[PDB]
Amino acid sequence: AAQSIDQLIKARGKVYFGVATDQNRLTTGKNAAIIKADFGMVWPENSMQWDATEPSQGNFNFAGADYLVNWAQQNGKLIGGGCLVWHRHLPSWVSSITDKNTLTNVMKNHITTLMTRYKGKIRNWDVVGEAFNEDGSLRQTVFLNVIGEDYIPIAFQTARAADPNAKLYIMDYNLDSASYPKTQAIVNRVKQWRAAGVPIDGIGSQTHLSAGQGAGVLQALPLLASAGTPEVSILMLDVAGASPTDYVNVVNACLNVQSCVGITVFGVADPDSWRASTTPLLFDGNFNPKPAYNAIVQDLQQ
Ligand SMILES: O=[N+]([O-])c1ccc2nn[nH]c2c1
Repeated sequence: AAQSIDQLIKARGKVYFGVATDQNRLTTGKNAAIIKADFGMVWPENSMQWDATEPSQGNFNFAGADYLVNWAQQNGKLIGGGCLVWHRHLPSWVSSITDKNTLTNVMKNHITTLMTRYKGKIRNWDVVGEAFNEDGSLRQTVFLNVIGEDYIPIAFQTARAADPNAKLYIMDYNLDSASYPKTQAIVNRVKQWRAAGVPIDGIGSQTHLSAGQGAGVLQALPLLASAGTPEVSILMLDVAGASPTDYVNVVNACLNVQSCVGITVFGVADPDSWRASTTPLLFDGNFNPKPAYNAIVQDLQQ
């Protein structure tokens, strides 16, 4: 039987090798079996996003998120949650809010309700996602436009109050190159926020790579770590082509960075990827471990 990359990465001092999933993955294919055997943390693919959890103001949908949380607890898995404040999965009703006080309270209520429901059960909460433009300026989302840049500090202070046990993360993508301005920009702003006591515990890099981009993460992840958060993480990892070299490079970036607590892949098997044509995950369409998985196993040998 294949070795567990979660157990192997733990044996090297890390916290987890995780995977995104949800109810209908756990009831189909071989996902439940693979997650039970080989992964140590689960994230909700969709079921904790805003459009899934608060489809109208103050009215929440927790059946799907509850299923995942329960399954994780039944199978001794750590749980990540998110994203609490993210423009991409925002219902239209949030986008129409124009009053600063209203959106602030709406955003706080969304954060507090989700985090309170799972209080003490969630290791990591991704509180703010994709807040940056590619040039490193702040993305002009409804939260920035209506609340202003204080929405990020407010989001994290609210999260800390709701569940002090959780590690609070900001996440973004295209943080994979140390020379890309987005990567330095998130570092700059997180240093500034943490100097102001904002409880940003982690930076999570949503790592969607093209073939050959794994090597650059060996420099970009330490740069993210230079922001001084207690933790950084690789999130939503997938790699077009799934070359062993790309994946092992990302893993060794994690191993190289003392503050990097672990890695989360963006699904179990290729056909369930949002870019399945690029066969970018660690298991194929027959749920067989791919060369990249075996290479991670060998790279993590002690
Ligand atoms: O690391 N992930 O795969 C993952 C999936 C969904 C999320 N929502 N917020 N953060 C997330 C991370």
